[PDB]
Amino acid sequence: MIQRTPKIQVYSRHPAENGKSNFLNCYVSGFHPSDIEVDLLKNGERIEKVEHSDLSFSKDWSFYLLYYTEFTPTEKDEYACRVNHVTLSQPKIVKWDRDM
Amino acid sequence: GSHSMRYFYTSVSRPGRGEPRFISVGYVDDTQFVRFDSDAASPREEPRAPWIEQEGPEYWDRNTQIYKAQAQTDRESLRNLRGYYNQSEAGSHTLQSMYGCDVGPDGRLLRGHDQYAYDGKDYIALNEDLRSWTAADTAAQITQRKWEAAREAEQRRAYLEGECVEWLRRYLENGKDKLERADPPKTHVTHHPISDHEATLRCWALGFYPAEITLTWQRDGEDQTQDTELVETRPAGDRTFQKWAAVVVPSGEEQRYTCHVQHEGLPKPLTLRWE
Amino acid sequence: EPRXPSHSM
Ligand code: NA
Repeated sequence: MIQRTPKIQVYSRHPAENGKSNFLNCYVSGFHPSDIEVDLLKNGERIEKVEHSDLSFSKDWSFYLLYYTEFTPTEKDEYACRVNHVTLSQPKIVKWDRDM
Repeated sequence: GSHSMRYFYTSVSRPGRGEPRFISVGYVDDTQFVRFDSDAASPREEPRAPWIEQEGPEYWDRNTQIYKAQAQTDRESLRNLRGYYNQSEAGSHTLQSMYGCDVGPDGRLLRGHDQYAYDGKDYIALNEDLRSWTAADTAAQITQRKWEAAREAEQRRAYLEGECVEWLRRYLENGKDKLERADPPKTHVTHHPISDHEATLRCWALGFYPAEITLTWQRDGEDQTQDTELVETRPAGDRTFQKWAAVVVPSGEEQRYTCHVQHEGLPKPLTLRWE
Repeated sequence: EPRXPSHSM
């Protein structure tokens, strides 16, 4: 059966400025099948109430989802996205870099 | 301008845990405007763009009934396709559907689409003539003979040439500037020293719609194709898109580099630099 | 608006 590994990008909706309300995004795309686990982490701990977009797919039938939460970036706070999928032997963690 | 409407269905079996989950989304161009989820508390078609909210109760009712019926039809299709492929009745499988219409500026049909994938592989597709099918294999030929006898292509053609075109024209009238007028990118260049001898220049495009864009770095007006890191276009979460392109350059040579931005929303292609 | 349901495959 087709299995495609997710691509992951983690980024903010707006350029980050410490103390200013923003959204933290984790975009997972290019995957198959659609069963996937995505968590947003703040200092290593799972963020609650994380929302996601409606399941959609590309012309090649591969799925994509946006996971997001409202957040206020600081100097010290570390953010990441953790993805589990049948194609990954272990969870994939991608750290938020405000310059990417 | 030219426009498209698309509906995307995903059905996922879960034998032993109840009926397959059915999810639908609808798009005009790159804007999602409806959804349906069979696992919702009280499943109904729901708005996902402001300009669709004005459609009356008869609209939402008709569509909700369609999705509920299509979920049951997909459940039957998944049972049939595991039979065609002699697959275990215990395993989870995926049936995806993708259909709609491409129109020109006058709102006339340029092309119709109605096609399917089973476990992520093309299975059957309505041809561009809207009258004939292309089947991927002998399983898909069972479906093709069934659909030929049932005159399925004529049902698809009537929708693609009729309701698809007429409702896309309506959504464009009601969505106005949100759908007809491209939103240009907000652009900037950032600079990140790596060392005393190297630095990253990153060209940002933010807040643009639709998603189609081209970002290129040039050195003395020549494309730096083999040396540019380009991220895939990504959603901001507010219906607009983002992209960036980066090049690593020798310290003190930044002035030789320009970022070129092509987007439908721009009056003309932009040339940016570190400033 | 969506198309009315297909025959099953
Ligand atoms: Na895994």
